[PDB]
Amino acid sequence: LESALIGKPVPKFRLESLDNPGQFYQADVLTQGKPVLLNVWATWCPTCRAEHQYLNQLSAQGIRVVGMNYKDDRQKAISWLKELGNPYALSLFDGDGMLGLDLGVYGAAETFLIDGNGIIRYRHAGDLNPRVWEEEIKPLWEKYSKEAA
Repeated sequence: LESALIGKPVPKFRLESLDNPGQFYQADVLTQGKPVLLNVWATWCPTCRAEHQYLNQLSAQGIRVVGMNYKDDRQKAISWLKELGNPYALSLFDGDGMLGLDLGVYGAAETFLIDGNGIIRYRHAGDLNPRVWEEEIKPLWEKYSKEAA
């Protein structure tokens, strides 16, 4: 559904890396100077596995994706990435769902488009498929990719 975060900066946070125990990241990691997709997922989310293959494809095309493991189990999450492939430039462990709370997600299966300056530009509640990418996100991704080049 709608998001009140459109046009606003990413919420402050300090989360641990999923595959790098003890390494912590903050909102600055989402200000890469280039647009980035923030994908919320979990091993218990059916739509998440479905869309995973498509994420691998976009990632292989240069689309920068940051993964946010939501209220999940690190081992299952890591095992999941080792089996299906890892498309994420970085993986954050939102074990308590605190970042998810500030982001206002309705659950797993959610993607946010963030511009080079860390501003949330779009929120898609649902699985990411070619239709959604083509018609709804791609046009924005291209705009902010150019307005950063």
